[PDB]
Amino acid sequence: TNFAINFLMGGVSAAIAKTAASPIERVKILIQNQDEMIKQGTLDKKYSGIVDCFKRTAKQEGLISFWRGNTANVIRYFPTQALNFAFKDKIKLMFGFKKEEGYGKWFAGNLASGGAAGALSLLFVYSLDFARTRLAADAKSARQFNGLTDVYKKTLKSDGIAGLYRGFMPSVVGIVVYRGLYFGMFDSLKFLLGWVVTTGASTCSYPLDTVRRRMMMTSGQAVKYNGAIDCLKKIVASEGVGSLFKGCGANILRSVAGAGVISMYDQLQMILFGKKF
Ligand SMILES: C=C1[C@@H]2CC[C@H]3[C@]4(C)C[C@H](O[C@@H]5O[C@H](CO)[C@@H](OS(=O)(=O)O)[C@H](OS(=O)(=O)O)[C@H]5OC(=O)CC(C)C)CC(C(=O)O)(C(=O)O)[C@H]4CC[C@]3(C2)[C@H]1O
Repeated sequence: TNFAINFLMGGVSAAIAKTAASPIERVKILIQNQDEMIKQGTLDKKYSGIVDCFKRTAKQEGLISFWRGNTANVIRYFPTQALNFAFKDKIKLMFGFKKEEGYGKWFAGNLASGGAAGALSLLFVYSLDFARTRLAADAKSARQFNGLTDVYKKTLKSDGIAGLYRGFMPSVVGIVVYRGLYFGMFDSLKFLLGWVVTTGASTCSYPLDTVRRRMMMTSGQAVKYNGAIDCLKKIVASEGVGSLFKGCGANILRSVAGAGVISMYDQLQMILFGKKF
């Protein structure tokens, strides 16, 4: 019975952790993909910053709208953990070398394991991230999407199954790069430095995330990029390199907020239950 309750309570912890940081997350998504919104006509004028995004979004839509799409983040836990509880340890020993043998082999092992497991999860999961991004992106001025199922329906009707999986490759590569830089920077520096490593890894692997999400944005529209590389080149050529880093600061804010609320809830969990879930 221990596993069922552990699964449910882990679900609760993750749900609260993500829900608490949901507004700044949606702000991140809005600032990141604003140009696509401008092309689609969803947005009127570009966001001046985080504060401006907060003010405009709150004024036009309201307070609860800051949690738009969060349901996907809440549901996403269950299939993710189910696949990880079943395959992650198996995949780790599949590509894994002992750290005592060598570092060049072990590191590659981590890259392969993380990449394969991440891709395997995204094979079932990516739809929810897509729906999350799209639901966070469409803003009332008449909303583009009515809900989650509406996103699924209309995306399938317009683009098919391909539309649900926009930016899969740069997401996998993004996971690999983020992982490698995380473990590299962390092992090079050897509990505050962990947040520094996370911030660095997220910031350095951020352009791939931007490309991914904007590729998600191109879904359903008449015009789309000819791949992740074409997307990257077009973005850099049209808006500049810095445009690849839109929403990165808000992402960091999301990181510190998430850290805060997960710490607090972990303490409450400590008081109530013997151990954290
Ligand atoms: C291109 C990018 C940027 C860089 C890579 C990813 C993540 C950071 C990649 C990150 O990827 C996580 O990286 C962690 C640190 O190595 C790793 O932890 S560890 O194994 O214990 O070491 C997690 O593996 S897991 O098996 O425990 O669960 C892994 O999550 C997944 O593999 C779940 C997949 C469904 C993604 C997950 C995630 C996160 O912010 O945490 C998430 O899905 O929320 C991504 C956000 C989106 C981007 C941002 C993707 O757009």
